[PDB]
Amino acid sequence: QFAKPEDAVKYRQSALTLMASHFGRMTPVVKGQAPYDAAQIKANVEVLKTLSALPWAAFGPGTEGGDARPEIWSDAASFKQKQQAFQDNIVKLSAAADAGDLDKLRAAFGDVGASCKACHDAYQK
Amino acid sequence: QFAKPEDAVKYRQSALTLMASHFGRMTPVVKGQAPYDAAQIKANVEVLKTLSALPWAAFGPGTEGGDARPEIWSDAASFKQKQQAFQDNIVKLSAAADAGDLDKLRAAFGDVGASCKACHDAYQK
Ligand code: HEC
Ligand code: HEC
Repeated sequence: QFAKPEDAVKYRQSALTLMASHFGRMTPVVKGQAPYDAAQIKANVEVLKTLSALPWAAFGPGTEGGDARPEIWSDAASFKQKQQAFQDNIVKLSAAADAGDLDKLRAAFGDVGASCKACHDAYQK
Repeated sequence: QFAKPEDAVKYRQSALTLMASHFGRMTPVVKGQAPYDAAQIKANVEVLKTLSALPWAAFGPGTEGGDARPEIWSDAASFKQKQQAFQDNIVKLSAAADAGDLDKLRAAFGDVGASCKACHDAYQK
């Protein structure tokens, strides 16, 4: 869907920005600093679910650039495992949000955040 | 969800970028230049649906900035009608995509695009 490789870079950065907002905005809720409204969080995690599937198709072949480390493409398969692991952790977060259980949400949220960091540590400059 | 007003600006620009990609990538399909796969389009329009609800909450009070014209806030209510009209046109597009009818998709797509332009004409610098 990208006319030039920089279009893919702009798309993925935008997706990751939105992901970060939908993930990070829950931090005060998981910490108990903002109230826990189960319906609010369920809705938000549904948006995060959708968003969290979007960046990976914009690291296609030939889309080298941005703050991506070249190893996204030089070890594409390690990168792929890290995206699928992250998405699997999003499934656990969705289940916790659908259950309406703050303890489960806290645990899942930490799992998701660890998965973000693991990919950054290897693939972000 | 924004620590400072510029955070809202970055969020909305990112949402609108993603919206534009999910909308514009269908152009060759509606023009007949790329094949029409009803399941492909149905899935894509579901993503566009989700995305199309996201920018408006990031034009909150006090989030003046970006390439937004000041009138988004000085006539907030005209801006609001234009967002709700755009979202209503997204509903028609979703219905066309769910029906799997290329003629209906073409008509809805044109309706949506006209709604994008109508808002830009009044509110984008
Ligand atoms: C499987 C790999 C991977 C996962 C998982 C991942 N990221 Fe990243 N992230 C990247 C890469 C690669 C970049 C740099 C992209 C670029 O500049 O081309 C990035 C960039 C970003 C950016 C900056 C985008 C910009 O505007 O330039 C943010 C914000 C971000 N990530 C947040 C997150 C959050 C929050 C999570 C987890 C909820 C997450 N990421 C999970 C790989 C990942
Ligand atoms: C109800 C108003 C409204 C509608 C509807 C709307 N836009 Fe916009 N658009 C804006 C405003 C306001 C900006 C500038 C936002 C800013 O810079 O703060 C903008 C900016 C953009 C940008 C640039 C974002 C960036 O990276 O800075 C793109 C791309 C875009 N719009 C595409 C679209 C498409 C495609 C549609 C329809 C599918 C659409 N817009 C519908 C109001 C709207």
